Amino acid sequence: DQAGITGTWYNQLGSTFIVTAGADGALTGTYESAVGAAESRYVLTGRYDSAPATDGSGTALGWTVAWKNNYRNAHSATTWSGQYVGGAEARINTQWLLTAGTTEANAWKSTLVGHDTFTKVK
Amino acid sequence: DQAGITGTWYNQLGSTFIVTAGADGALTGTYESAVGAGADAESRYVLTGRYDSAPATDGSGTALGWTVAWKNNYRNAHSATTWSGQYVGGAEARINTQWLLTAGTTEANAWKSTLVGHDTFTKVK
Amino acid sequence: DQAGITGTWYNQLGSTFIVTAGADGALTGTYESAVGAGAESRYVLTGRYDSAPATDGSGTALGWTVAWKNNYRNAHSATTWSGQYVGGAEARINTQWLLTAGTTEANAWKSTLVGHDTFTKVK
Amino acid sequence: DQAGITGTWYNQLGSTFIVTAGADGALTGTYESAVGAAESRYVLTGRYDSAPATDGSGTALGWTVAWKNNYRNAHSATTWSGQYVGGAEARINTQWLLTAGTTEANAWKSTLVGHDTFTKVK
Repeated sequence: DQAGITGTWYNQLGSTFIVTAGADGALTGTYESAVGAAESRYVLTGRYDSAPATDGSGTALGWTVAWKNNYRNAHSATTWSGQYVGGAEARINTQWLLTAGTTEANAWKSTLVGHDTFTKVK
Repeated sequence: DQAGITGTWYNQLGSTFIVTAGADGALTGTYESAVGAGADAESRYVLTGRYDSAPATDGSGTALGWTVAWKNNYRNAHSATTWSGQYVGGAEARINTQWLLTAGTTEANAWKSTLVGHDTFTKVK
Repeated sequence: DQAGITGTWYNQLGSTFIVTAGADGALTGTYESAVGAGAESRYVLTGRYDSAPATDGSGTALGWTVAWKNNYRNAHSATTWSGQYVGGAEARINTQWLLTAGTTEANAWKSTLVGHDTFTKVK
Repeated sequence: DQAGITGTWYNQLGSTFIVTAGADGALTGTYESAVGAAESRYVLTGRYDSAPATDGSGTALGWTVAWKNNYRNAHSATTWSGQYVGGAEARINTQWLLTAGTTEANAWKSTLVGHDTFTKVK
């Protein structure tokens, strides 16, 4: 939910994700990757279920980073798709797709798939 | 490209994606799914995303992604899809994507939370 | 679906998949990729399929693996295709695939490509 | 490695994977899922890189389970794609695709994606 999601998250790679959850279901913030790629911060936008189920289910959400800022351009974008799980050890459990710009001939090897787990602690 | 991406796109399922590409790399718009929204404004959902606003010029595609949370003022599927892919320009422009759709689940069902697919968007139905 | 699956398939890249489906649910054969991986370009495949699918019009679930090592080449990687066989006049195998390359722990985050191949019985 | 892979492996769900790696790069064995499931055991076949890199890289591998045996049929197949990393705390790190049989109308929601981590310790 909104209060649970807003703030700073860290994944298993040491990347930092800072996000504000809007009451309208918006996600806005900045992503700092510990791997690949002000110089190493990138805009992110996304959406989340602002009215989740109240049976203990997680909160569905996703966001995108385009790996271009004012300094740098990796001609790629990542989307994270997952769910926020609240409680003392709150997590965002994600699967991600990273697509690099390619010619048609190389499109078959355009997309990386992975999983990040974000916690509020390092 | 910004000029190439802005507009109305249709996928192989018959879903409609309307997007504005900002000079800053923002994607904003609405998504109407032909499937899974109780139909086989009702079926319209906010989307937001990002794209490479300075793509390569060698005929490489333009990397982008966007998200839809499947909640509007009518319905809630307690789920979110993210599309990751590339825009390819030309007479027959395409956005080729792979998508992940995560449903809210208990920790028990988390292993079966996430669908994976692929959508191809064109400017004609 | 055993009769349907057994034979030679081609995907949108021009790759060739020859497979025998066993009555036990085994898939065995050889894969030739038109892309990457440089008989020099044939690789062993093994997999499984549902040998008693639903009769209700649903496809037949199946998957197979190729390790990209033969007697001539080694790309230090393996692809798995997960999908369903759809029968009839224009029979198809609709797949999604994961390709993992061997990596150091440092580079594991970029170890895995994901894609989709459609196989038809004609080029 | 052949000796490194061969044996019994356990994932974070508590599923059990027993596998023999052949000298020819073959993987053969049985899989028991703790979730969704002799009754609860299923044939698996796969391949692995039998001459991996000598640079500290993991060993690429994959395998399939069709969720039919003598007792049960979930009309689906899972493929695991990943790598074996040897040493004191040996792991098989995978991502997986589970396709269910569907009608053409429901093909869009045919395939689940996940990640399992296998260790030799229960």
